[PDB]
Formats: sequence, C-alpha cells, structure tokens
Amino acid sequence: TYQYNMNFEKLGKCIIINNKNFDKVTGMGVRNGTDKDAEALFKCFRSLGFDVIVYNDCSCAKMQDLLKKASEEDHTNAACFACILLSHGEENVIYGKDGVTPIKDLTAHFRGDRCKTLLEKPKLFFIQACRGTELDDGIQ
Amino acid sequence: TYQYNMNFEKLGKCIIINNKNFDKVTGMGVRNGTDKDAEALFKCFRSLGFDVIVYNDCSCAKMQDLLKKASEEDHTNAACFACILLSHGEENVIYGKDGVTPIKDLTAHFRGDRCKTLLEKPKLFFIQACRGTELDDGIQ
Amino acid sequence: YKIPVEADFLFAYSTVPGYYSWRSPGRGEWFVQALCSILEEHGKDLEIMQILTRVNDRVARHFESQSDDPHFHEKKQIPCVVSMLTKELYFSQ
Amino acid sequence: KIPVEADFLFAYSTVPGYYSWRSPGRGEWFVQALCSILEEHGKDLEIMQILTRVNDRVARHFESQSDDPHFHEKKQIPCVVSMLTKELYFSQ
Repeated sequence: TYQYNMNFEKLGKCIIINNKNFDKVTGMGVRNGTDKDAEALFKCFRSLGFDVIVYNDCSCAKMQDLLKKASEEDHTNAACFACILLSHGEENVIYGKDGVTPIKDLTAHFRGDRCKTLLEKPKLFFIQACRGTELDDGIQ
Repeated sequence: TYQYNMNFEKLGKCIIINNKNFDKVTGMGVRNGTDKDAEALFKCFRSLGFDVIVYNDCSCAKMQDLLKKASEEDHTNAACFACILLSHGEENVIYGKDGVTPIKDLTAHFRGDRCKTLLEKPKLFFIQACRGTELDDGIQ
Repeated sequence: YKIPVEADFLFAYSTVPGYYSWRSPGRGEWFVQALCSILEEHGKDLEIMQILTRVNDRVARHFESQSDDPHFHEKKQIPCVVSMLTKELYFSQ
Repeated sequence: KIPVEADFLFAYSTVPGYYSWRSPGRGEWFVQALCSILEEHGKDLEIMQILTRVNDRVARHFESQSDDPHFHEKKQIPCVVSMLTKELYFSQ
C-alpha cells in the first residue's frame, strides 16, 4: 500500500551518460576520473538489477534522442526507470559535448501523459554536474 | 547514529505565516480558507511538541525581519526549527501583503554560518503558495 | 570537522516549480489538508520523508479540481520535497 | 487520474547555484558516496534513507584541498528532489 510494486519481470533500464570530452567550442575541460565513476556506477546499478547501458561523450541531440527513445519503449514489464548523468553543468542545464541542454527537457519525455507504461512507477535521475559556481565554505 | 538527535529540552520553534489579505496594488485577492489551514497546522505542530507562533497578514519587511530575528535566537536547547508559509506565490518568491520577496532570502538566515545554534539540526520549511501558472491536466 | 552551510534544510512545497496550487471551495489548501491529516495519524511514528511521501500520494490521488471554466476543470497537483537532510527525522522517542 | 509530474525523483550531486567536487585522481565525491552506500545497503534501505546517508557522507567525509585560498577547504551538500508517492525499495 505504501511501497512501489516491484513485482515485475525487470527492475528496469538504467541509462548512463558519461560525458568526458567536450568540443573546444564549449570552453569546457576534460572530466578526468569520470570513466572510473561510470564504471563504479555501472556495477552498483547492475547489481541492483537495472539493465544498464553506458553512452559516452554524447552531444546534446544524442542525449535528447536517447531519453526520447527510452521513453518510447514498452516498460510494461519494468518496475522503474533510472538515468544517470555525468557531465559539466550550470544551473538547470547540462552539457553535451557540443553545448548545453535543459535538464527539464530530458526528463519531460517521461511525464505521465507521454510515457504511459511508466505511469505510477518511479522515474529516477541522478545528476552529477556543477550547478553554478558558488563554493560552500562550511562552518564550525 | 542514523537519526537526528531529539534529546533536547525542546522540539523547537514553529513559525507560521498566515497571509490572507493583500494590498490591492499587488493585484492579489483574499485567500479564503487560509485561517482554517493555519488553525489546523497550529494544532498539528503544537501536538508534535513545537512552540508555535502564528503571524498574520505580514508585509515583506515583516516576514524578513521576524525570520532574521528567529535566526538570531539561541536554539541550543532545541532539536529543530520549522517555518510554515501560507500565501500567494510565483516561482521562487512569496507574497507579503505589500509585494513579493524571494523564498531563498527568507531561508538563508538559517544557514550554517549564520545561525550556529541550529548547526546539524533540521531546518524545515513548509511552503504553501502558487509557484507559477501551469495546470497539471492529469492522465489515465 | 566542518559542516556545509546549506546542509540540514528540507523544503516541503505544496506544488512543483512553475505550477498552480489548489484549494477546495470553502475549505483550505489541498496540501495542507493532507499534511495535517497524515501528521495527526502518524506524525509521531513515521520519518519525515515517509510522512511527506504519503502527503504526496494523498494530494495526487484524493484530489481533483471542479470548475465551470473548462480551462480550470479537472486539474491535479503534486507537491515537491527538497531534502538536504543528513539524517532521519522522527519527531519523538 | 495521476498528475503528469508525479513519481519523479532527482538526486543532484549539489544544491542549486553551487559547485560539485571531485578528489584529485579518484572521481566525484557524490559518486563515491552513492556507490559506497548502494553497495552496502542498496537492497535493504528505502531510496530516501540511501540518499540521506549519501548526503551525510558527502557533508562529512569530504573537504577540498588546494594552493589557491579561494578553492581551499570547501564543502558540498547534495540535494534530493522527490515527487515520489510511495516508498521505493530495490527488491522483493
């Protein structure tokens, strides 16, 4: 009554976008260590039961297309969906290799009215990115 | 070890801002029903153990000042802090009777570096306001 | 042994960014009704996220707008919890 | 009838307006912590318990080092946004 039904053939798909190298046009540097992160995340998520796929150095159009397409699959026998984004970011946007795209645009594909086979099922987005340039100095 | 320490002389303070009536120049109407909401919330939170205070029809300067002042009290013997805002709103802002003030500016007074006696203690904000114009049409 | 200045905040909003927030005619705001109802039943025995997650479900299910303007008829709402908490929060024991 | 925005959860490595940190040589702080907690508890804790532990691990275990004072000894806190309507366990 109070938990999401997990009795499905599949936990679900996990898409990992691992953006390491960026076009000079964008001004952004290489993200060292991100392959190590993506690998560790791939293992954890696979270990939870997700069908994990990892896509590397995606353009903005590629990222949008991946999620659109995923949103168009039949998730009838999946409990949930996850996406993990590893990249540079600024507030409300994330970098592809060729520029920025709005985080909300990537997620909107999964909305109730647009992806009926995930209706009432969790849609999880894990987002590893800058979100502006403020530094937390800490205290005590 | 995994929960916030509740062994304090008091649960803490709960401030409720109950904005019902607005200056005509703001363009906002009376918020009917909000007295009933504030009353019910005052009882719930008193019942939980909070020292509840209810302010009514606050100007923007008032809302800022009372939160600033609250942030400057000694919370050493309190477990946590709660603030409940009831008003009109638009994205990132909340109405006082005489205009709009940024939600983040109200909450910032309670940051770690600015309210040391709430360090490592939960600062809860319950915010009941419009946050823009969009309507969820629903699905299924 | 420093703490981040933004840590240990939780924001429980009645509705997500960009969206309207509803009240039923006569009575008060949907999110408030639900919050009060779950806190009265469970405020002293559930963790704050369990409470607010139940509030999310109650607002999502129990409520749906009625209106003689088609533009405002049969709408829905979902609240939005933002957590920077570092521990579980029970209001008791 | 279900709201179109319901049943999303966003787990951000940092709060809005803020930088996100990586330790020299060993990848992002939020990722380290998320992997470490999921590997220990991904199958026995609810998603918010997990992410709350991640919040604590990032907040405590980590602190930046740097020869520029402007970047020295900084901290980070992640940010969970939940529109979920139920509890989520990865099992059963």
